[PDB]
Amino acid sequence: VVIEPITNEDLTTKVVDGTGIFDELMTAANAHLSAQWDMERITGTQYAEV
Amino acid sequence: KLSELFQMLSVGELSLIRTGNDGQGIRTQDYPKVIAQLNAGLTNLHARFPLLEKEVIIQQYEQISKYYLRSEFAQMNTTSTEKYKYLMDSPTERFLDDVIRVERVFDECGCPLYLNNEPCCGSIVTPSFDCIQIVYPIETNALFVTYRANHPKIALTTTDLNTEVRIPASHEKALTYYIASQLYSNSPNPETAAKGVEWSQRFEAECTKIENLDLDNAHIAQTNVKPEMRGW
Repeated sequence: VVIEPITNEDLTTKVVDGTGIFDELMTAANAHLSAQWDMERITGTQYAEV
Repeated sequence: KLSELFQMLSVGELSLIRTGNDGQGIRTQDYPKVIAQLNAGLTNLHARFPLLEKEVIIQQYEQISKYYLRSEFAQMNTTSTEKYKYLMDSPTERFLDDVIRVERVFDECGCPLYLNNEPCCGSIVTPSFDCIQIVYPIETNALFVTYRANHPKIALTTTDLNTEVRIPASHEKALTYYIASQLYSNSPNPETAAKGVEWSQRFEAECTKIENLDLDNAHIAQTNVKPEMRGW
């Protein structure tokens, strides 16, 4: 197997929809948040607060 | 137009809520939700203010004594199979079920008649919320009922955004605050329920302001005729 170095770009791409691990985790949490919010269960303020 | 109202709701009032789509326009799937609330708001404004008063002619038939204020008995509505259509509608005045309160009732010549008067056995009584009972109907007569009218109801499945919302620009904010209050009050979240209550209070403040300024020429005094009636 070929191991790759762990660089800064593997954690954060410094973009909201980045290719990093933190960015992907944010996108995944935002997916659940959007799924809940599409059913008028939370307001925009609570969406941003969570 | 309905497009302008939808845009105004999307950006500015229904902003931090799902129905507003983050200020990019109301989605084509949430129309039957803003339209249902818009009909309620228009009905509230048209019942609390005299924004539209209309008359309807009811032709009297020999065998009919209870006349219902439904479009099924209209002269222009050709889709109904009713044998006798006593409502006398015209291309100008169509009677689209937009009746909020039956105020005054006249005759063919133009002499006012009593409404809901018990001692006078010549008065037009109102049995139900949409009926007109004529105890003495004559085949050669016609009524001239005048009522406070509602905005032509916008169908829940309406997709054309060119349907015009006929309200004065002064009541645009009142209607928008009412829509925001109704949409914000559905959720049981205390934080959102407080915002819904605030919108309701602001709507009731706008209505109070318009009442205080009488922008619709509603609370205007009339010439006193009591001395003439009393014989002074």
